[PDB]
Amino acid sequence: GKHVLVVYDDLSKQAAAYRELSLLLRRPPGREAYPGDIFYLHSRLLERAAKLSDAKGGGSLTALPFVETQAGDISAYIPTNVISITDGQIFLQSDLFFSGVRPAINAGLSVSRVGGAAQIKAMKK
Amino acid sequence: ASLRDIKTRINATKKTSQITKAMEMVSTSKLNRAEQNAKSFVPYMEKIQEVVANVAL
Repeated sequence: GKHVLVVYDDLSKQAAAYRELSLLLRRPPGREAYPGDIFYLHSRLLERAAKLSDAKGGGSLTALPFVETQAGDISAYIPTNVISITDGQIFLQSDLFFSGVRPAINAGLSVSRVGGAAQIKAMKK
Repeated sequence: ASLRDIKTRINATKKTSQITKAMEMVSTSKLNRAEQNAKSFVPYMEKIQEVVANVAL
């Protein structure tokens, strides 16, 4: 019945460690030398975060995974895998960071499929 | 950089180049008529100068 907030400081390093293990155990490598089930890893990790109905109690757990992009190339394998699993995305840009926007949230690209329903009545206006 | 970035950059530069070429063409066209308008106006000022160089007294 408690409420828990979980932050994974980086998932790219976890993916790299899994790649190392799979290559050492001699599993066949896919694109970028990753194993095939790298999506099944992150998906089954993230799917354990949810909100429980009153039948199971008012428990809730939210997750904030982190992904680091190389030179802003979002089309990379791990970023594209992670972006298609979570409910929303926040894009932070060094370009906005240096221009003077201290919290560098790119509002154009950042989305939230659960927004509105989460915000309070005053803020929704 | 990424292939998509480079290709999009190339296409943007291409479209800007084409628009600038069209602008050059229309500017030259407008010159083609401004020049003849100036030439046609020249004789009027020629006449006014001819008249002025008698009224001085």
